[PDB]
Amino acid sequence: GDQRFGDLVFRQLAPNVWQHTSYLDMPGFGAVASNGLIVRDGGRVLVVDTAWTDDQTAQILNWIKQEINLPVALAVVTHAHQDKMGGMDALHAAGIATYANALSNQLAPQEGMVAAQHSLTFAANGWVEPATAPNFGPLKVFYPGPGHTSDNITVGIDGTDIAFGGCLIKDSKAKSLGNLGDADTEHYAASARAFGAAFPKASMIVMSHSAPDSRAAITHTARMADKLR
Ligand SMILES: C[C@@H](O)[C@@H](C(=O)O)[C@H]1C[C@H](SCCNC=N)C(C(=O)O)=N1
Ligand SMILES: [Zn+2]
Ligand SMILES: [Zn+2]
Repeated sequence: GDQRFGDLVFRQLAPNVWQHTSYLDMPGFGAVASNGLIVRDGGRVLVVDTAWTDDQTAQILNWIKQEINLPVALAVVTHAHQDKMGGMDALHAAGIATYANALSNQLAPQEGMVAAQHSLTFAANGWVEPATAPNFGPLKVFYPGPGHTSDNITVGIDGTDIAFGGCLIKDSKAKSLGNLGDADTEHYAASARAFGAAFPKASMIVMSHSAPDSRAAITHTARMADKLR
């Protein structure tokens, strides 16, 4: 049930939730997929993560216009890497309010990214401070601790079986944890398990670079990270 729209792919995961997928050719290595989410919440649409580029992210907004036909109220991006924040200009051009971890926004210029318009901050237990995430509807944002990057955050979709681990979680068939260039290998395992504990009701785990998996993806990722300590 994958729908193609331009160079992007869209898959419905639940009555009010879709996965968006965009690709970037990396020289010598080929096209890399990156996933994010689109959530219908009453009379508005919420987006998790941009596509790799501005042009691709504009196509997400175009797809939303056609298939859902409701205004995009806000977007949350899960850390300061190109696959998650590469298309920020397309959102700001459309007047969509954007949110990121304060640390992601602090890092964005160093990473060549455009910072989100707004900053999220987090309690010592990892849950977002409600004052920084107003009107997020079903999006429950959790900072699990450093892992894939120092700033990585995760999102559960309230009222569904779905939680989004971003680039922190790999699927149960994954060989490696991928890019460890920016990673915290000491705390990764604990951060992956913290994401699992934060969303115990989630049975469908969506991640950046694999099709949705079961909760086994969290545990398998944690046990791979265990060996990096
Ligand atoms: C380019 C960056 O956005 C990078 C990142 O988020 O750090 C992307 C691409 C690699 S894909 C490598 C996975 N390899 C699997 N065989 C990756 C990942 O492994 O999570 N994320
Ligand atoms: Zn990343
Ligand atoms: Zn990634």
